[PDB]
Amino acid sequence: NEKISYRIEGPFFIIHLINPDNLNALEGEDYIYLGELLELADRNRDVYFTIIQSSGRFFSSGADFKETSKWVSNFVARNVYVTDAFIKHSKVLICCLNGPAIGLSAALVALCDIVYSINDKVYLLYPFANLGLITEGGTTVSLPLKFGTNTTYECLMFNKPFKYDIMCENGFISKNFNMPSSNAEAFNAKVLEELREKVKGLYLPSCLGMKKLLKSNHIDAFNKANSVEVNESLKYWVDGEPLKRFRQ
Amino acid sequence: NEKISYRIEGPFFIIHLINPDNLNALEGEDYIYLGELLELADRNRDVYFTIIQSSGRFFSSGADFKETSKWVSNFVARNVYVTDAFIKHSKVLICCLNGPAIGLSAALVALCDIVYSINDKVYLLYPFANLGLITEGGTTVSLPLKFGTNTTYECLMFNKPFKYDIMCENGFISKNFNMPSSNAEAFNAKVLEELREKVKGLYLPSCLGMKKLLKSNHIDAFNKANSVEVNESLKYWVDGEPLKRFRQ
Amino acid sequence: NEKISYRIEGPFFIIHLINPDNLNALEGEDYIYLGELLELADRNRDVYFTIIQSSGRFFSSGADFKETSKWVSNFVARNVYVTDAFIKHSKVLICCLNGPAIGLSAALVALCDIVYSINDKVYLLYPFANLGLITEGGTTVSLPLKFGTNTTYECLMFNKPFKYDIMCENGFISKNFNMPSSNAEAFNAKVLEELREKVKGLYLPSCLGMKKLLKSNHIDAFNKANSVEVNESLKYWVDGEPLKRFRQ
Amino acid sequence: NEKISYRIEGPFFIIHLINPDNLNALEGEDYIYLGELLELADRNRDVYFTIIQSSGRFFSSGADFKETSKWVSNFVARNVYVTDAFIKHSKVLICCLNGPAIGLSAALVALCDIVYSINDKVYLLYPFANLGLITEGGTTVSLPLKFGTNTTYECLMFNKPFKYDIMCENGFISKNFNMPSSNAEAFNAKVLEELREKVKGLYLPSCLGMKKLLKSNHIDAFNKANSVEVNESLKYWVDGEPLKRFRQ
Amino acid sequence: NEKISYRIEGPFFIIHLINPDNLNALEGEDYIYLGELLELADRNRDVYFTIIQSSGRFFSSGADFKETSKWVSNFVARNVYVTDAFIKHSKVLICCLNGPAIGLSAALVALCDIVYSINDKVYLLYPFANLGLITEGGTTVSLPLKFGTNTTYECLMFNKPFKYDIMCENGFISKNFNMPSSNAEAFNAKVLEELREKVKGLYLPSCLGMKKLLKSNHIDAFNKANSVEVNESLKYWVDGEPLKRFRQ
Amino acid sequence: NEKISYRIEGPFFIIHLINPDNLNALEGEDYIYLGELLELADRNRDVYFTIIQSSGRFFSSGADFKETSKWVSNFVARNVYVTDAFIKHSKVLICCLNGPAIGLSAALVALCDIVYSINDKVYLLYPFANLGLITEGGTTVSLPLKFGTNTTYECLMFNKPFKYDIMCENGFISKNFNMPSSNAEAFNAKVLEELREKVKGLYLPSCLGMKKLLKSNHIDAFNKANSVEVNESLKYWVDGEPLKRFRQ
Repeated sequence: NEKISYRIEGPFFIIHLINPDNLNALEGEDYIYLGELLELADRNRDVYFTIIQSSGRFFSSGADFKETSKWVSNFVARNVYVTDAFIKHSKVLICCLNGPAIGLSAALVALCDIVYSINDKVYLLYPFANLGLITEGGTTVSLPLKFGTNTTYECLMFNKPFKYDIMCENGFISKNFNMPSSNAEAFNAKVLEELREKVKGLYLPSCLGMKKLLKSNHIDAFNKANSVEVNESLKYWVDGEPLKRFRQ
Repeated sequence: NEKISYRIEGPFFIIHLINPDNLNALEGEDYIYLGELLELADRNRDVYFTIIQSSGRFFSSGADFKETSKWVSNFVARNVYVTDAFIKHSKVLICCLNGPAIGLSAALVALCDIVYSINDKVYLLYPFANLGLITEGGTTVSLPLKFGTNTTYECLMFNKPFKYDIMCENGFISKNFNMPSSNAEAFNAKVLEELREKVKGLYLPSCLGMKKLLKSNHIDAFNKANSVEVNESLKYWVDGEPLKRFRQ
Repeated sequence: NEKISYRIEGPFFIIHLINPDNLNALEGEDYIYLGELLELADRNRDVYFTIIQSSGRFFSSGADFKETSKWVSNFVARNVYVTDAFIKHSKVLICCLNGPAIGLSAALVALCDIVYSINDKVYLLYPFANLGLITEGGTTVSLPLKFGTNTTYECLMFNKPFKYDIMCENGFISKNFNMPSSNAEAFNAKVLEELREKVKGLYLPSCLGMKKLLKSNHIDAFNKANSVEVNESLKYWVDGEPLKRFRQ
Repeated sequence: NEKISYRIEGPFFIIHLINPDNLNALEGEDYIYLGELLELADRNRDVYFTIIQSSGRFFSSGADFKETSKWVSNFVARNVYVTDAFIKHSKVLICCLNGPAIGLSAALVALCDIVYSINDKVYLLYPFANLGLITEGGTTVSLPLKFGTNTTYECLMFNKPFKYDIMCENGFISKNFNMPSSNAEAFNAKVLEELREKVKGLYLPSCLGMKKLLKSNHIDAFNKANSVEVNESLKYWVDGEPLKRFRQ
Repeated sequence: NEKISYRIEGPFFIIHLINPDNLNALEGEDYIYLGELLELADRNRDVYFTIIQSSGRFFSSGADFKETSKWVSNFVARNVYVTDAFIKHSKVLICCLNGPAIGLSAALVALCDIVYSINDKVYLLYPFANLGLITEGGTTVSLPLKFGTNTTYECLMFNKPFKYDIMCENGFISKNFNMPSSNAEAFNAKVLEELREKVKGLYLPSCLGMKKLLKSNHIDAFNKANSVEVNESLKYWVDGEPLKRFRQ
Repeated sequence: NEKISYRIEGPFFIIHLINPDNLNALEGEDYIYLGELLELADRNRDVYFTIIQSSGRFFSSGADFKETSKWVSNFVARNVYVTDAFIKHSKVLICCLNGPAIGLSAALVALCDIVYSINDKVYLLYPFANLGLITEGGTTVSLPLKFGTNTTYECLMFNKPFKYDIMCENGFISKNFNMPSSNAEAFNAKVLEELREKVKGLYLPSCLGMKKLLKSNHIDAFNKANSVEVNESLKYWVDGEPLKRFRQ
């Protein structure tokens, strides 16, 4: 994979989206590859934190679109697989949001444990109602969990973004670094610099043990949502609305 | 019914409380009639949104009070029936709060998916402790859900209002229109004007499909709360405190 | 017990931590004694509210540390017993936070129904990662419940405090009294003065009936967390990290 | 109460239905009194077993029937109260079935932990379909639990008895004493004689501790069934079929 | 449809498999049609019982088998749809087993409320292990429910039939009519004759109300099993074993 | 380990208790070793079935008994560990019961998927009430599951065996081989001979996939029971009754 790299640095397994010209739009194979990277981090006994970083002005613009058209099975299969990988990951997942995230990639940002923002222009957009689709990526559970049920209905029902002010009002962002959007590279490195200082002295297996207990609060709900989001969308695909709108 | 009207406008089924002289206080039969209206909206395949609007300076002052006194069975039966109608409604429920809401009618505002406020003087009051009663209308679940558990205890235990500032601090209000309280009529129409613009372009069945999945997060808890609130209150009624206080 | 007193005043059972020179650090026996006091309040049919108050500049600095070293069984047994007492208490629990609370005593502050703060310097610290331990005191559930899941991960994973600003942003504090930290005594009395005015007129059994229904939302999760936090920590103790760090 | 006596004998609290001329038919007040007896046994720290015994040829023929007709509230309230008493009882409940049991009293036989039969003519009958009613006494859960789901549908749907052969095929009866039906008195005493021999040597608190864990398998289902059976029947009563049939 | 007829007779909606030459083997469209018939019975306010009857010596031999081979999606979609129809049916489902039932059709026999057998040669066979498949039709839940967990493992793991003796030992069969296998027609009519006599006198809405409460014991488990059986099989199909074995 | 051997034969991982002179009584270390063997079988991708076989006239007489007396922690820790290993095992567990099994080893027989008996003299005994203890090994759930709730109370409350006739009446035994008790060796080999014939032709991964779905019916209940049995017993140990009785 050329759009995504990774490396390990002490207890940190770092994943980097490096396709800024295309606003880190991702195809099915990029979402599989992201899931396999989380599997590799999850099985590395030296890794304690899995940091997701991107590049350019967008974190990611979401799915990249270019009866063989039954090609929606590999689409649906790639969404489930990468969602399930984020849900079950046992290492502390940290998103460095260097700009907006849209669709599935915004769904994965909502599954990370901790989120840092480059500046106040970040936003998350879930345009399901505009694509003739329904919740995906576990957002049925993660959005009301992290932004509250009334705010989630306003955004999802009317295809409106979860903006910075909403994200701060809910504690979704742990720290805003207030850096220009023209340098994700420097924001990425300053998050890693603060992280290296904050882990000093700590017993790192305690982070994983607390995460394991923390995750048991909503883990069944998340696995259930992953399966019913997919079950429920099938008729939307059979009707064909998404296909038309996806041709746009 | 003379206190409540309704009409349909494209995908919007609009319900209007139109008894401003009495601060849209409602009797048992008005709460049944409200439940039947939601049933009619729920079965209309053209309706996607059910908008609740009122009139005057109050959204509603709550229940209107004027062994045949075993008249508390029709009271308890009307609360359950209208709560159950809000809980199971499948269309997007939107409250236009044109002023304060008290009691059962404040419980129903907390069951809507989205809430807009006329101005910063709105408040929700649940004076159960002052009437010798306990939670009703599903507020056992909806209040800690939408306002947080510590804030819910402060308000409920001490008969204190959930005011505007608390509502905004929790994202309970999606938009404050900042209009005078002397014209609910203009606020009602401006909410409908914004709604007509926000649905343009959207695939409306996607709104209902996301709501169906969203509602499965807490639907069992809500149905359970509706039944145990009623079970639990019966001894309060047998003791007779509410009867005395309701005579006041 | 010399470090903790109690008294009853109308419907209020008042518990007072009175060891300000040692920052109300508590040993195992002080945590048992606190649990027994809650049992006494819980069985007193005249008590409706259980108020916890402290003294000095700290609410409490947490556990006081001075194969008989299998002394961690009485440690683990005292944490479970006092957590279980806070979880199942049927009277309205109110914490008067006169300064910071750390560890188990910060876990118990998060189990109270209502919390008042002396001033904006209060904070809650859970330094599990720094002691080679994991969540305790039901904080697996109470922290994400009251502060949100992303904020809880930032604080717990990196041994960072839940400060005043975070507490207000989540409605954790019902009222800040903005008094100097040199007089907890006057803050304690002004909370009791406001409480005596707010209960006037109310039907006090309604407070307990609403609390009983309110508590059934998360009571199983809390009991489960109390048991799995303890189950899960045992290997941390068998490995011996906490023992070393506790020697510091 | 003249129809029911009780006594304590070592670890055994013995309850005896002593109205053989009327086939131990019970009224609402007899079912309350039975519930209060179980409360007395449950709070006696010397009792470990609660033995229910009757007299004559029937264990019990069920409910004794002789807008004040809203007399069905005390009916429904007495069924719930005595069912809830059997469900939550913490001592080992043992039924000595000296003949057939019908209706609510057959529902209570199905809530005992252990059942002995006088001879092969015993049967349990639940004639809900013949009275225009639905399951009661927790039989929604206890019948499929103890007799299997297909057999429960045959009996309940067609108002057919659960006979001895069905009871033995499911292990419902621990021992048949094969005594004439003209002497319940001797069967009652021989059950007590065997019981006194079987408890010898045993650690009696172990019986209660195993029962507490055993009961947590279905206790929520039983409490839920008690509440929804009652909720669901209300419309049957509002329609008036049972009233007519109960006049027969 | 030529392989399946139906008719209504008082409160009985009768469905009849009438393809004895082919041992009432069914294709996908026959399983859809069976589901639609149950929908028609379920919405008929005069029907209280839905009786399933067949013809000839077999009740049914199961699925009839004669990248377009992605034809397994319509296969999987037809199994889910007809299972879901049996699970949610609100009328009393009664199977008249006139001979053996194999596969999906044996799964549907295990979802009926009541089962009558023509004679002791009936058996149910679930040859999942022999087709490279896993449980289907809700048999993950219905088999351990109705035959016990150890017996279910013996049969399923080793592709062995649930025979008559096993069915009687578990109360799966309510009545064996002991008629020759050369006349299903007479057995069908004698079941209907007994049914007409057993409903006399009964309040038929009481049958449906008891079924509604009875079904809430395992309805979530059944819906869950229907969805995870399908989710889990997909990799068996991707591997291709079933395809090979289905070519046999 | 000298008391237990194992070997692999095609898809069968065979475990053999080979201490007939001591009636295959087991110590803590033998129960750990049994758990580790199940781990080895569980991770072997060639094994599909885990067969447990013993020797002599008893399958096993249970635990072998010969403040350091706080030796009950290693006792309790060994019971949990080996129970958890049986609960989570993913391969088909088959017990060859060559005679009676008592205590923990009888608890493990009740956790196997399939059980074969040498002859009609086998029995299972759980003498918790006679040792001043409570349910262990997951028997809180497995006994009512496999023998029914009333029969379980008779046996457990009165320290009476689950005998062959009770085992057959519940389908607990899939096949009785009716061989003398003086040759377990020949019974062991004839079970393996039948097993080798029954797996022929089958798709072996289908056995594991059906087991995975089958086990999700009660797996949470089993894990919960393992943890609360242990939590609940601790006070029995603190009181000291078991210690006294274990000295006997």
